[PDB]
Amino acid sequence: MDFDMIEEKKDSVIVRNVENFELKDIFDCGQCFRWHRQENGNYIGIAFEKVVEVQKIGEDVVIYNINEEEFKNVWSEYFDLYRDYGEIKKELSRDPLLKKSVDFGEGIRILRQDPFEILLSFIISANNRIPMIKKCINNISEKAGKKLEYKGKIYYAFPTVDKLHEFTEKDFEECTAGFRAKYLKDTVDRIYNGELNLEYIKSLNDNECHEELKKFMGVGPKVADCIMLFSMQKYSAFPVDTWVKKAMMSLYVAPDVSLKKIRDFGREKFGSLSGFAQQYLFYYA
Repeated sequence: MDFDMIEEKKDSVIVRNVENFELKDIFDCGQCFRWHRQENGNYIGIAFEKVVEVQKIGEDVVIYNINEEEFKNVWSEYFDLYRDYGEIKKELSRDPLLKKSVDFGEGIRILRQDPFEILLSFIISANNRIPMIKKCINNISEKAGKKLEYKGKIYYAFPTVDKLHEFTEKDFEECTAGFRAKYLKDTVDRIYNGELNLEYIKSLNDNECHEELKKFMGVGPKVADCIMLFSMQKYSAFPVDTWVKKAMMSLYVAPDVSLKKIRDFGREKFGSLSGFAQQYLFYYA
């Protein structure tokens, strides 16, 4: 475990003496969309139908708005606190640039996010900008998500598939999904109707999991890798887009090939820890 113990306070939990845990590294490495740094330095986010605020003080991490039970059942897992990242970084250090990368983004951790929210969020992310992704997620949540209140302000949890199933393609378009509206509608309907089972897909091995995920409309290799890495703990994932291809041709002398071949190249290159390798590497780049 990458922490020593926790102490429950009035309206928060303090995780004492955490290791390999830095807020900016975790929340700003591109793996999540509903978190953002506040003027005071704390991060605030919405996950598992809850508004949470996180602050690091010295060697400790304060998680506001949760108690000990919630930390044990939800948040300790969310932050992947039982995984030894010192060991992950040691293994990746067998590559000179990764070593340089893990030293820079030493506090990176891969969050264990909700499969459903991640599925929709990354379909929305395809060839999109972060501000637009957040906007779409926010619009969808405000329209059908559970209303939450924190410190006097209103927030909206991500909607259940039950609520989203009532959305028409046009509704998604109006929430600003653009050409992705059709992908979202189709995908929400398959989840609702049980045509594809996320829990079942998550129980498959990395490669088989990846293939099932690609059956979703709006989900290609890239999006499938993000989904299984960030919500299914399939660590051999290696999300590849145009930028990644350029980075790999430049840094690892990868040939000018298809993104599919760049993915194979990278996974062969970094092995079973490809998911971690690329998060560190591209955070440093």
